[PDB]
Amino acid sequence: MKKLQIAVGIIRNENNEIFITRRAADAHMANKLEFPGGKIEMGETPEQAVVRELQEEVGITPQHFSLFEKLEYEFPDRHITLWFWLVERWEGEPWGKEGQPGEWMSLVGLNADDFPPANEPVIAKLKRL
Repeated sequence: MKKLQIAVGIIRNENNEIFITRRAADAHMANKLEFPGGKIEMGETPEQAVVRELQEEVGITPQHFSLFEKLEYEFPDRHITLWFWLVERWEGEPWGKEGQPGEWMSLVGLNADDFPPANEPVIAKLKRL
């Protein structure tokens, strides 16, 4: 029964590829991916937090960005909150997670198919991404 809030940031440039995250060398059946993230307790707002996590993570420069749509979840007795701010383009290796590598996937518009069930509120929008 505690409040948990993370802070992730996805990147997308080159042509239409994102720096997402997938099963490095594990997973059981089918492929599964998710969104980066780390923590949102060092910022005071939904921007000060990531905005500063911009250079305080990987250190890109022309990583223009904006807010797409943050979702909200709730467990049988817990509180799962997360944010979804997609960027547009940068010059350098982007950041996001820490124990997760991540990779530049080039498809067209990620959908809920490759996105494991649990992020329907935002993935639904990324469907036409």
